[PDB]
Amino acid sequence: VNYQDLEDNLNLKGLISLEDDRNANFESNVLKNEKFLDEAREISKKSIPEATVKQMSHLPEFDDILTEGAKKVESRINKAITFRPSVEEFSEIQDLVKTLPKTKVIEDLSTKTNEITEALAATSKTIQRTPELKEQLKTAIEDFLQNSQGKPLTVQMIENLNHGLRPDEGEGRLLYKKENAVFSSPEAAKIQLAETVDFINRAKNEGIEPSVVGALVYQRLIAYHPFAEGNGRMARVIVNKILLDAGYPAFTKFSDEFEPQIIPQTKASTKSATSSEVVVEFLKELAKKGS
Ligand SMILES: [Zn+2]
Ligand SMILES: [Zn+2]
Repeated sequence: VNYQDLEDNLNLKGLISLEDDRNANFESNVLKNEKFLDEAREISKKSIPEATVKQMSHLPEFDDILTEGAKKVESRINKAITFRPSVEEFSEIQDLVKTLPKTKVIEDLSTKTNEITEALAATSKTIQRTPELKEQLKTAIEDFLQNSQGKPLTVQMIENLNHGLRPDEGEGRLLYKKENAVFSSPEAAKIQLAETVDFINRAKNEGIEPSVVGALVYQRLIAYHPFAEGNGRMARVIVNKILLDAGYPAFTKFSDEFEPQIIPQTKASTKSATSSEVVVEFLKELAKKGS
């Protein structure tokens, strides 16, 4: 698909270039990453005996038999999140961004903190019903906004945010998941969380339309699902920092019945939404914020 001759002010072409490069290096960075492969082998061996392991240790194919499922899963996820719109989608996105609500006020941290907190509470009845939970989530959000302002996002910031967004769990809880819709493996998720941080930062440096970046970050953070818990909470806060830094109102969630579509589903049928379709829907949902 050639985009050169399409008119573009979102720097959607830069975005597409970013994705092209990441996608082109996906095999090397993920599928052929030895930490990914060894974890995959270790995880696979858990199910198997208990007898059959040492047995098949001598089988030439074994090191691969152990990793074929995990590889397929990551390739599937990558296919779903990689941004490559049709000409019709490219243009639809162009028009849709023009219609987005955007404030002119230079909102302060307290204002941003409250907007993100309220947006989070809207996506959860438990938060709405538990004042003490809402308040401690608000604090984690404030800390995150405070520490990340005018600074490059880091994985460490996201780790601290995830931890802060889980006050409803005892301490000593797992930060990253150790095991597992179909989400990335633990290591694949860690690798690609770091890549997503890179994406967020580079997109800002290249002035790629924040609303589209937010949509893409939303989808892939949910697909990767790196943490033991609080992935939804964390993704929504990160996406909303991206949006609010650009002057957009906070995003809450997709409709009750499009949310399932944005990542690969184990279930055969189940409408699967493509990356472009997710961006289009995200932008539409966002444009309804004013109403
Ligand atoms: Zn802790
Ligand atoms: Zn605002």
